[PDB]
Amino acid sequence: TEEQIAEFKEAFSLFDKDGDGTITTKELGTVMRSLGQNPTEAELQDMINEVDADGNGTIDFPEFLTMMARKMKDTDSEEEIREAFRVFDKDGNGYISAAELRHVMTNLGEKLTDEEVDEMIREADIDGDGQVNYEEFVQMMTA
Amino acid sequence: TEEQIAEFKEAFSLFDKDGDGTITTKELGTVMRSLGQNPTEAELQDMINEVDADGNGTIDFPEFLTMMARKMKDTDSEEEIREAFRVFDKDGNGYISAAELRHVMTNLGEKLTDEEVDEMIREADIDGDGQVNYEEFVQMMTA
Amino acid sequence: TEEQIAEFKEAFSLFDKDGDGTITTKELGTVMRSLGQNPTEAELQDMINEVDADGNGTIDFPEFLTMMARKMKDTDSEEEIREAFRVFDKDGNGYISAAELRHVMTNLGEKLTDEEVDEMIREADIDGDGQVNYEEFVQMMTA
Amino acid sequence: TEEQIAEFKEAFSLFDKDGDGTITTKELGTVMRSLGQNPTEAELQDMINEVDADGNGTIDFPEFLTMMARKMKDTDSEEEIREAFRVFDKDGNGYISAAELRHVMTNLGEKLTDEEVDEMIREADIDGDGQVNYEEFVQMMTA
Amino acid sequence: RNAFYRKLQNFLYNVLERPRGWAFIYHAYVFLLVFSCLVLSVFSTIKEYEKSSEGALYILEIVTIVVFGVEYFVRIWAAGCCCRYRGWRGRLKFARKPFCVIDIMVLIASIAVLASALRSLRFLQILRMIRMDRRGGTWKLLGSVVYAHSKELVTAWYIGFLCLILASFLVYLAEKGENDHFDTYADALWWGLITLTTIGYGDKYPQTWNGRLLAATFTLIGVSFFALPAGILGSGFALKVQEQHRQKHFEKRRNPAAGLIQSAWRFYATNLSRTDLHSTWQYYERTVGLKVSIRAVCVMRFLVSKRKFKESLRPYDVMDVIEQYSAGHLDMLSRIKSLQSRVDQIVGR
Amino acid sequence: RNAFYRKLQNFLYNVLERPRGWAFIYHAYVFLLVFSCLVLSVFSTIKEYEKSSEGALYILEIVTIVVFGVEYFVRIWAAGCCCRYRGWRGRLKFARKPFCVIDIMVLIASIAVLASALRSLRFLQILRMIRMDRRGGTWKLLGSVVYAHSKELVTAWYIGFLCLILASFLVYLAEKGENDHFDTYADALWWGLITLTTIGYGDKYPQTWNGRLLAATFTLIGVSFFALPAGILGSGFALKVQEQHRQKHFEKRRNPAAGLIQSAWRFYATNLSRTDLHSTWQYYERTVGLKVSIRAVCVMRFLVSKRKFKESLRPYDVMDVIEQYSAGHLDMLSRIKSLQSRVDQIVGR
Amino acid sequence: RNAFYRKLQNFLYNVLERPRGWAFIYHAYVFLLVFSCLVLSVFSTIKEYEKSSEGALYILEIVTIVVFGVEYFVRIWAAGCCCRYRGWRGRLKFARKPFCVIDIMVLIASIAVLASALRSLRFLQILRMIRMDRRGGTWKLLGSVVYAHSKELVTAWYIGFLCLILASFLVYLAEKGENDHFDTYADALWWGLITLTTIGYGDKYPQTWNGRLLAATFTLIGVSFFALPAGILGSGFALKVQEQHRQKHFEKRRNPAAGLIQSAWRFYATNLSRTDLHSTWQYYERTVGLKVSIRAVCVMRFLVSKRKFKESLRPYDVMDVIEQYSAGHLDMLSRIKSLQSRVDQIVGR
Amino acid sequence: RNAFYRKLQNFLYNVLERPRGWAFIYHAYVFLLVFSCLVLSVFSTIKEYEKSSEGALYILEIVTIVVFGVEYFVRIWAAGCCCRYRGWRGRLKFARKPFCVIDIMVLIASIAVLASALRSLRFLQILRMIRMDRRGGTWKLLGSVVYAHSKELVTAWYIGFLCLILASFLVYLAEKGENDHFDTYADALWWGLITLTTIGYGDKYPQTWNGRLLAATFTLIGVSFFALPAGILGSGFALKVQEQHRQKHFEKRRNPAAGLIQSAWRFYATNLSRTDLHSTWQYYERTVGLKVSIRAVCVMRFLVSKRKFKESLRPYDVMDVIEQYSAGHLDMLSRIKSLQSRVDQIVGR
Repeated sequence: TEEQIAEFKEAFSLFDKDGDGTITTKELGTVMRSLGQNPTEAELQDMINEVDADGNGTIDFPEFLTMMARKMKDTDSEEEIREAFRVFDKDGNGYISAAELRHVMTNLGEKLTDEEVDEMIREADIDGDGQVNYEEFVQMMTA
Repeated sequence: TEEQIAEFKEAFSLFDKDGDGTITTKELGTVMRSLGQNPTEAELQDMINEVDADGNGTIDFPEFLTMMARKMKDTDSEEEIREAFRVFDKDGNGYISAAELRHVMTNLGEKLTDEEVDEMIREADIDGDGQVNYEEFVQMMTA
Repeated sequence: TEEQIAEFKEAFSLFDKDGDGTITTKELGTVMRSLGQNPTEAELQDMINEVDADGNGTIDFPEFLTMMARKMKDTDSEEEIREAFRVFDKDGNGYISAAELRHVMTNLGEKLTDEEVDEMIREADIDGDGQVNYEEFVQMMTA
Repeated sequence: TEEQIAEFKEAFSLFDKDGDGTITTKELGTVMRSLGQNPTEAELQDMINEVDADGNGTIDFPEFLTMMARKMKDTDSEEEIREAFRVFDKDGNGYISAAELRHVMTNLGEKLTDEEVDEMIREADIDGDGQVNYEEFVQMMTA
Repeated sequence: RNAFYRKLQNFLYNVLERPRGWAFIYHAYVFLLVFSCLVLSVFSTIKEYEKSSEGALYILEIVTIVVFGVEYFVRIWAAGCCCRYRGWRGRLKFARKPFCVIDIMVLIASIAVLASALRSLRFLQILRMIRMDRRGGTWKLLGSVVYAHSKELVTAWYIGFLCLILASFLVYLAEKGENDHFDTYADALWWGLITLTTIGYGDKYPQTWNGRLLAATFTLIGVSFFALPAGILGSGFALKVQEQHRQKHFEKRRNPAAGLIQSAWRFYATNLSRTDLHSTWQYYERTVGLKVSIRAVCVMRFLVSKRKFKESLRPYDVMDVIEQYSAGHLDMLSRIKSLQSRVDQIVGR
Repeated sequence: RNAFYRKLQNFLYNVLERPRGWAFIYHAYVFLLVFSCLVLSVFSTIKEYEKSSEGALYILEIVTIVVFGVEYFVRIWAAGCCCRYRGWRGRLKFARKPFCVIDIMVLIASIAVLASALRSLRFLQILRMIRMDRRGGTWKLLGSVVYAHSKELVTAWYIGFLCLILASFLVYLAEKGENDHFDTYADALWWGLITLTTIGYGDKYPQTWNGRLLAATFTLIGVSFFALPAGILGSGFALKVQEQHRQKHFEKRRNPAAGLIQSAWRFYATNLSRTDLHSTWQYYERTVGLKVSIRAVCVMRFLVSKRKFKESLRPYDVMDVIEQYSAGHLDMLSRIKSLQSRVDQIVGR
Repeated sequence: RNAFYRKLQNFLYNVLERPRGWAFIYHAYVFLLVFSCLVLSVFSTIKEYEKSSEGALYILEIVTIVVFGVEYFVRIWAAGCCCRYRGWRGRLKFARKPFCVIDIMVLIASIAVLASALRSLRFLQILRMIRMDRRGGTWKLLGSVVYAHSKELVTAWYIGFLCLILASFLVYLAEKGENDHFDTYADALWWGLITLTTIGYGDKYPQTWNGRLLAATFTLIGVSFFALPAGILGSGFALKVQEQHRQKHFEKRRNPAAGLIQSAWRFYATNLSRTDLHSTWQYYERTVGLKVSIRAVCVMRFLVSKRKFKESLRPYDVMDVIEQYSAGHLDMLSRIKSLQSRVDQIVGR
Repeated sequence: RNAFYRKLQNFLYNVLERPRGWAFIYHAYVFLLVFSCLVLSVFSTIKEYEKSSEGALYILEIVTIVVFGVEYFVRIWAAGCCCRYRGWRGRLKFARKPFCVIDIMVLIASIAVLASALRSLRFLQILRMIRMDRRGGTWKLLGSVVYAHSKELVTAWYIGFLCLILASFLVYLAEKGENDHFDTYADALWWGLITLTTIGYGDKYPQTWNGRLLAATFTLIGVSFFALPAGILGSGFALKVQEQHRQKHFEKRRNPAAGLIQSAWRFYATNLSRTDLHSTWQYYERTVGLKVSIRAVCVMRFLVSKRKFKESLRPYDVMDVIEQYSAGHLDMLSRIKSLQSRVDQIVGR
């Protein structure tokens, strides 16, 4: 709809600082800083490789729209996320204890808090036993 | 018997410094220091992995009692100690000279003095020839 | 002809600074510096391994003449340059985009400017489509 | 003969500095220094492993005598020295140019001067062509 | 017992579909069942034993079709653990899966055979025998290692083929007269193919001195060139599973994996698919229009997470030491240059 | 000579039980003895040579049962070097060991045969032949490498089995009429199995042009797929013993081993099992209730020693460079960051 | 369409000459064509099927000679993409290439056969069959791996040869009397060669007890020593293509490659072969007789570039870690000594 | 031409003794000569071709004994390049070498045959055939790789032996009645041994349904277990020569080698074996009783040189990276501790 189109247009002009019809990497740096996190140069450049398609060095409005338009069903990330779960599927059966989810998720890399990881459990472990069958979660959301 | 139970209870209250019904890792550090040796943090943590069973971060009285209750016969350390002797069984026959025992034992890692290593020889080399058949020693004590 | 012989003789006396009938490695260093580039000692020594044949430590007039006398047809560098193109023949078909030539050539090692690399394209890509069949270029010049 | 026995006895008392009936490693250090070279501790210790047989830490008169008593024929160094020549037998035929002998010998490790390496050539290359058949030299002296 | 309901459905889907341990025992028993059906059908075509053959064939065929029927139906029932097959449309697309169509096909087909069709019976048994694979992984592994070793296999077969022609032709020339075995060049080629493969029937053996002398020289070359591809592919599988073992123990991609799930939940929690999402929303309004701002930057973070996961998804055994030592020493170069520069800044004071 | 008594008992237990060097010569001679008994018993069933067979069989059987008897009895006698078998109850539990029960069983059994039982004789000889292993290490190594390579072996046999069915069926169709060899599909399957394994009896060979043409195409595939598992398992054993060699030379677990014995004696000397223990007790009252204090901390030290020994018990060849380079470079990261921080503390002044 | 003209010429030269992908399908179809011609010519010599054989042979031979003719001619036409073959003299030297001479030879030859010559026909078909290689890479790879493993192959064949002589001689002695099979030592050698290679004709099998006993011992050694070179060469190809795979993924010679082309164009632009060259000439008159000065130093730069490229042209898998760790640690030695010296210069203040 | 005299003696000793290149062509021609003598002697025992056989045998035997005679004599003549064989006593000890005694033995022996002895002729030809080795390296390499893989070979043969007994026994039971092939257990064992080795004579094949069914199950196991040692030893030689190649390219022992020759000449020049030695003597009286002082310290230097050479004489491929990374990182530990200590000495100021 045009509402979300103009909504991403406002997101474009909020990303935009100097007003060159595109979003440079420095705008990405200063908006990530605007939330509190201080990223590295190569990080923002990698983000550009995620968004841009013509290879200019910035983020235009079409590529930003395309990045915001697609959902998990439009990603082909089923095998990707199942492999990522498999690396933390230690025994290889398909199950991990909820406390182990909290421990790993909240202490590895881009960690989160307890309410968020518990939300992951309540959304992944459907019947609610703490023993999560990751395939039900990835075939629910990712697909 | 209740005598050794209360004896380990006194050992529990001697390990205990603040009195929380358990033995923290810092109490382990300060009692090892109380003997003269200054251990590292990870060392005491590894000791916790040896003693504790529920995974709390301290040493309660039940786990301390269980650690003190079992003997070498209750360890399943026969193959373990035979392999450790095998690494110092250079020729592989089953024998090492008593002087080589002294040299290695008193100069490798957690070394001891001469009376102690000679006690090891008098307890390992049964007939007393200096040429120790390690299997007789491990099948005498470890079992 | 004797014109080019005396021309290389003047090049010999321009390489020559002290006048010992040969060209030392230091003369090479100071003439490379005379163009602006500051080379390393081992670099000039490697150049000596390229020119000299009797193994003295300098560059005499005969070896300098022989180095200047031979052309690409007198080098046996067909397979050499085809392999060097193959390492930048990523797909392995025999073609590279002209912009990729510019990017790599002008940003890898002993890089050049844009007019020079475009001259490489106009001389390598014969029909002028940007998609260079490197074998036509190496069988044109190198042979 | 007793002449060489007392001669090595004088060498023993010249090695000896404090007079304990043996030659310590420090005496080795100070006599190597007495010639100008300053060796390392581990070097002298390795020399002790060469000389001593009972494992004391010093060099007694019997072991020093035995080290001085044996000749190249009493060393079993035929294959050893032939392998050492083989590592510098680059082509593997059995021959090396005399100039290459000088270059390597006088610039590798415990290098010598020109008269000494030329003496090696005059003693190794029997007929005197510079192209040394190392096997004739090792079957002449080493055996 | 709806939780126990779903637990039993889970266990069924676990054993019936991708198995882990002792489930191979169930598959082994159905394997032996269908295999004994095959063997008995083979015994059926023999004239004498036909009576006992059919006398057990009817019964055991009913047993195995009942087993296949319940297996198929409970597989459809157990497909609930998978979300893509849930309810009418999901389970019916699961019925649209080609393998399951072949399965229900042979079920109804065999029942129709019971409702000169014996040749069709053995054909259907070969079909249901191939059915046991369910994956095609066998042909995939074979094609992988063949395509890898393609040039060496072609070399072995090509040079062996030339050795076959040459040896057989020379023998034919030397043994045309005093032997009725080699009457044409075709029979000679039959001899060559039978010996160089080390089969050795014995119908045609050289019975001269020229022929036996020539064969005695070309046999050590023939039998060595026609038995190369077996050894080549054998050592190929061995080396491949050996490096797959090594790479199986060195995953080391747990960090980008956790990052994948991390920013995946960041995206979902920031996605507008649900309104009750506030926990992660609050987690970003605390660590400080704004919705889509954090959303867009989070989608970028999830895309770099997905690509970083894709990169670290392929760590090898030799590529580990190679790439990490190139990286390690280049970082070391930055270390030594930073060392000299900073200690010169100590000298600069 | 009680020390010489125990020394001779030691030497007997060394050769009879786990051997090191030339003891395989003794075991070789008893191997040849029992094997020649087997061969002679085989010669016994032949009708003509029966006389000389039994004429040597009685005598040599008495020889080998005497040898087995003294071997068993002196093994019981030499079990003294092991502490678990010392005296009545220890040596009797050694007699309770299942292998020794089988041994005394066949001894008394053969004597009872001497006190239509010839079939039982050859059965007992096969039993005592299996007896020579004493370890089961053969089946253990075989099962290890088979279970490792299980999927590739299954692939080879499965695709070869399909090639067997297809080739044999086509041949049967093409060679039903003008050949009495292939009369049913079972005889055709016999032909397929005999050729694809490169046995080649020669009883059934194709005698047409369709059959020989089809076989000439499917033979290069059959004989290559039925001889894969031999080459696979062969290269499997080769690679396994090669990496076992590498890992045998890189033990490097001597440090935790000495630590194991160190704190093991620390525990025993601190344990209340003996009152004469004061040397190590004094060693801790010098380096400064207290008994159990040092005891408990020593038991913890022995447990971390045992677990550290367990960890360092498995250093590999590739895991050595991999783990030590990950560790080495991460330590290096701590080095470079400590470098910059401390030289900044030099800048901070 | 002169650009499209040259594009089509390019595509023809791509598929006809060195192929990349699906071009193997075209070569496969001409392979099957010439192979079916071979098979039909083989069927021609059979007396009965001669009629249908020739009835298809004439036609299909015309088809394949037309295909070979157009292939040859369009190959000459497509040689334009290569510069060495451009115009009369270039394309005629391409006609002077020996392989193309053999090709035009067999073309005109077969046409002359159409313009007792059947034996010449089959000979020509074997020739054109070898023609399919076009590279000689098969014999090159074979010779490479044979010369590498030469000593082990010689060991296997030599010890197997001695086992053949010994076993066959003993059998001959033990089986001269009561068997008409072994009548001389030559027939005994024939038996030995036929069994140790696991061919097993069945014409000569031992029919005694001495002979069968001796063969039963020497067979486990013979068949194991005569089937070694097959397994050796098999594992040889496997390991060779495995390390070629590893080295194929670790080229890392891109830097000297770009340097090669860089200074190559530096030389050409400085070379006096063209007068319009000023861009690079200006590039050096800006970054500041002089022509030959920059020329000579550039030729030296191109020679060091060529030699550096030659050095980095051979990076291995194990040589990478070995040489780069020797280099890495020696650089590290320079680092630690520079560390101590420079921090002593901080102490020296 | 005494220098040319010794040069020609050198070249003779080079080709006759340890060869490098094309000398294998000379040895090949004498190999073919003696081999054709063997083949002709084999043709001699055949009754018909005896005439032409002896007619070429006498002449060619004279040729090969003349060749062997001159080879032996010029080998004695060319032994001058070796110092251990120089003059009467040296060359006579060279004649005392056992191999040369065997050589002169067969020479004079054959001449004595010319001065029912035909069996002795063929025996002597087998002897002189073994003579071609001259090194025993074949048996040495074989024994090395067998002793390395001893346990796996024993496993394969042991389990295959049990499979042979079991399968043959079951077949014998199932095929005693309706077959004259299997009449005793010995003939059944002959069948088992002939099939499991994939020889397949065809004299005894199962002719029942129980027997063929049992054989059809145990054949896939027999033929796989009896063809394991061939593949095992094959891959063994392959891996061994592959690591020998790697270790051949990574000698890196040149430094202790030059040190060996360095201090070796230091010892000889300091040794009292010659009085003209002053150059190195002066080299030590310049770089400053004293004779033996420098002598003793030099002998110690030569002994540490010899032992250091012995240590560096064994650098491996995996031991290189392993030991040098342990060393590299431990040196690195000394580096980081020296770093912190010395920068603390900068803090200490």
